[PDB]
Amino acid sequence: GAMGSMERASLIQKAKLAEQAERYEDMAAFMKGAVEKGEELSCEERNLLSVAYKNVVGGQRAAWRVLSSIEQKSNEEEKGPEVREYREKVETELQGVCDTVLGLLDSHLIKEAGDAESRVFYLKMKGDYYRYLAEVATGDKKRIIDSARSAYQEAMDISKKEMPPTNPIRLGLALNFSVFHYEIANSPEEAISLAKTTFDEAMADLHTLSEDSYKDSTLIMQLLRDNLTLWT
Amino acid sequence: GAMGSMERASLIQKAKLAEQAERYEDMAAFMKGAVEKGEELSCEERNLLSVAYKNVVGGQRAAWRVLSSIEQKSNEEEKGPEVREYREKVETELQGVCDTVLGLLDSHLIKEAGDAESRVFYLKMKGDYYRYLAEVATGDKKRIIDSARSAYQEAMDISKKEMPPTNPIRLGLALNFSVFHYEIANSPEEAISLAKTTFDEAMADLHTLSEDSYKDSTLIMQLLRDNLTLWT
Amino acid sequence: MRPRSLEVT
Amino acid sequence: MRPRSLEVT
Ligand SMILES: CC(=O)Nc1cccc(CN)c1
Ligand SMILES: CC(=O)Nc1cccc(CN)c1
Ligand SMILES: [Ca+2]
Ligand SMILES: [Ca+2]
Ligand SMILES: [Mg+2]
Ligand SMILES: [Mg+2]
Repeated sequence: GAMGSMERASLIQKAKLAEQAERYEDMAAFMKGAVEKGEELSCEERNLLSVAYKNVVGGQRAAWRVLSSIEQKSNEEEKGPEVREYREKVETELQGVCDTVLGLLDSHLIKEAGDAESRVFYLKMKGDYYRYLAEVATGDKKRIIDSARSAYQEAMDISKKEMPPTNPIRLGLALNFSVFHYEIANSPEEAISLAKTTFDEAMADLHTLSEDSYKDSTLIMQLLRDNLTLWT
Repeated sequence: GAMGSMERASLIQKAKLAEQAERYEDMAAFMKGAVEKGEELSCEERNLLSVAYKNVVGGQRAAWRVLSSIEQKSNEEEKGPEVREYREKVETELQGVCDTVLGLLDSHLIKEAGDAESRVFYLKMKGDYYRYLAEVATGDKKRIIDSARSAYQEAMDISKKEMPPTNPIRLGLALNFSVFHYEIANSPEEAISLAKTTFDEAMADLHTLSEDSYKDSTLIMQLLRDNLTLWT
Repeated sequence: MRPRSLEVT
Repeated sequence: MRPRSLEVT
């Protein structure tokens, strides 16, 4: 890696500067270099890793959807191979970013994560990046969907045993697993059931929270409510 | 070049798709490949070249300014070399994009531009990318500023001889030369005089325009007026 | 049209 | 604070 020669602490410092500068490709490269030092990540460092890669793949996914829409419209005047070629280029780069994140999780972030807050976060990330692979998959599509489901399910099982129903990681996991069920697995009723149960169990535990914890949990509950409004 | 094997028309098509997808680095690479085919660029192709590189350097300049602000604040608790290193990294990449655009103009877009509308557009671009070099220059700073001034001046001299005062290229040239004078050359009075004369001479020629030409010219005149409001 | 997934800050 | 240069579309 091009970051091998940089101190861990300097890569984390530069990841925070790259986030201020909205330089997300740089931020991801810094955080990849930090993970490759081989030490476990703190909570704040896990959040830097996730912000960096979510912003990089977010741009790729948005671009892929614009190009896939143009391609679908072309296939309903012949304009040649260029729309397909360029959608394929962006797709291959998106797949490559997803494979990079999956490879960091498999070598060796998940296996060295023993605390529920790290293990659930990494397994959610594994589900999310398989989900992004599944969004573009047409060929192993079933096995990619099962890989997303399996990671989300293991994260869910640990989260329900080890975390309160208001824990923001547990909430964001359930939110993203419900999107998986609705958009990827063609299970809208599973999506709606999981969002409603998650919202209701969280609402009944808000009384236990500080004002700051309450704000963190209710922000994510509002996303569950927004999806249930969209879906019902 | 990695675009050597792609047809000119396919590079232009993909530049337009990259613009729809907000993939500006790709759009710039496509348009660099198109310029390197060696044929002159049409009006619409010149606009694709300028949109692509303005968006790429625009992100770099915004990032550089955030990092330069943090660095200046650091130099007023010691946090090590990392802010300077990362500002230098972004600076070097910005300089590299500016050198790439300047190299396209010098090899061979300007010398093969004989029409006023192409020649003025390329010379304005030459001034703009020297201006972006001058924004980060501390070491040849004077020679970079003179290079920007010389390109803008030659574009101005051709524009005043060959184009009406409402021509959008002539207006945008004068707008950017006034920003050069205000922000780079420490000549705020030259900036204000050029913006006021440009605005007034354009206003007196609006009567000659179609509704669509009127809309194009007045949009740019509003930017001149916004700067004169800021400056006076 | 598309549902909201976790929005990361 | 910063002035407007040509905004490219
Ligand atoms: C940066 C980041 O990923 N934050 C975050 C916040 C709340 C929840 C989750 C996922 N359960 C993630
Ligand atoms: C894409 C682009 O550069 N457009 C544009 C429009 C109006 C004026 C100018 C420069 N005089 C440029
Ligand atoms: Ca070390
Ligand atoms: Ca050819
Ligand atoms: Mg039903
Ligand atoms: Mg005065």
